[PDB]
Amino acid sequence: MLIAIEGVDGAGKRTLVEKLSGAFRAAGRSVATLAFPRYGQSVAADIAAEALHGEHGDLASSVYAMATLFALDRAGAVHTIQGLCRGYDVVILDRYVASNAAYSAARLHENAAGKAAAWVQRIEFARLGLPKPDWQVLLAVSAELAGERSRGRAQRDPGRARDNYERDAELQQRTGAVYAELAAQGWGGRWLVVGADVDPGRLAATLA
Amino acid sequence: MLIAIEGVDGAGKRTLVEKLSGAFRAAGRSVATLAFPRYGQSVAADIAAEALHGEHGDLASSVYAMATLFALDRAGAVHTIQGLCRGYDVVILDRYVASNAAYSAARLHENAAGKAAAWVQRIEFARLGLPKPDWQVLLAVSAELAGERSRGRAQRDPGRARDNYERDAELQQRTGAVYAELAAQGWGGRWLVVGADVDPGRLAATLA
Ligand SMILES: Cc1cn([C@H]2C[C@H](O)[C@@H](COP(=O)(O)OP(=O)(O)O)O2)c(=O)[nH]c1=O
Ligand SMILES: Cc1cn([C@H]2C[C@H](O)[C@@H](COP(=O)(O)OP(=O)(O)O)O2)c(=O)[nH]c1=O
Ligand SMILES: [Mg+2]
Ligand SMILES: [Mg+2]
Repeated sequence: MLIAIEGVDGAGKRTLVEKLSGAFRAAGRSVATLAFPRYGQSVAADIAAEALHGEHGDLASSVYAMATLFALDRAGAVHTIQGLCRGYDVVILDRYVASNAAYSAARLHENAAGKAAAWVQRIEFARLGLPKPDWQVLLAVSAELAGERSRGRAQRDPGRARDNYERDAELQQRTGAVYAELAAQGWGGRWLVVGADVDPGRLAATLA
Repeated sequence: MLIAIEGVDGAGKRTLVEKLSGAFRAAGRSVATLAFPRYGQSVAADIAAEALHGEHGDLASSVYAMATLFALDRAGAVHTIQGLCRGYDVVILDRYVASNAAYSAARLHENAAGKAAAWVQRIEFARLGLPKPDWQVLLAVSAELAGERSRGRAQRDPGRARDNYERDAELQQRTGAVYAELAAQGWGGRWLVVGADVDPGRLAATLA
């Protein structure tokens, strides 16, 4: 079973992945996890992050260039994802294809039924062959709270300074809205919308 | 021995690669060839070409995004290039790293001592580990003649319509100028500047 955890920056995805993995293991299922971007394992991922931190000229100014880099990162992980799914009962991803649809649409002020989301579908699922997730869990959080979390992280960790997207409050808001739309239409597969107070035990029961 | 053939669009590079390979083989040396972009073998290469033909939103509008895609294409060919060099006496490339420096600098109206060329050096040779060529041969041709060749190709081949770069006469001119500068400074290694009337036999003798 392939599960992807989605949400804006500072929504609490990493923590949910930890809690969910614990819940699945408590139920006797083997679990494997993978997070995108795969910094260090993909040149595309590293360049993307660096661009969001002010490097690489005009790269970050292009919505499709950034989306392409994240897609190329996932493209290189197809084998890994396929291998993990045939080796573990559950594979949980911290961000997946929907992140690209949500952020790209939001940067262009488009909705989930727009051009960017459709492009992501065509490129990542059809062309690159990335498997569609059995479940996509949207960790919906107030834009204000998520932004506060991102800022707090930068304050206590010199290695966690915010990037161009995280510093854009309006972008984060629009991204949360597109995510809600993607979930409602079942973009890429079935979705579940949860809050910061979701019970890991029952969530795992719903997914497993 | 690693040799890269460089020059603007329609300079006659493909033909020179053929003639040069023939000359080397006539001298008893084994020869292998590779052309960049590696269309069909790299998702990055294909997306780059498609972007230059009007697809993928705002991707082509970013100079660094395009350069990154071509660099990612070559990155995936490192093993191949290394394998070919230890298996053949001569390895000839139709375009290599210098193409990225020349076109990127030209799109930004920079010279060979500019920011873009230095970025290409840092990213492709140092970071990605691409081997520096023993020789880089610049097939210098009049901007007018090269442009005429590109146009003629599109006229007789429906599968060879010109792209965004080829349609930009001024860009092609500036690119030729940056190439001349790169050769004069020995950017990335030793260069040889030849014309359309260069003798394949003697050129091979100089290189081999
Ligand atoms: C994985 C992914 C991330 N992004 C965005 C969301 C984030 O702002 C940013 C990087 O992802 P994120 O997981 O936030 O990484 P970091 O720890 O570096 O903050 O890029 C996309 O636009 N598309 C994608 O496919
Ligand atoms: C290989 C390469 C090409 N280019 C440019 C030169 C050409 O205009 C274009 C594509 O290369 P080209 O060899 O002309 O391919 P095609 O047969 O599709 O015309 O992109 C770069 O800017 N950087 C690179 O590294
Ligand atoms: Mg982030
Ligand atoms: Mg061309």
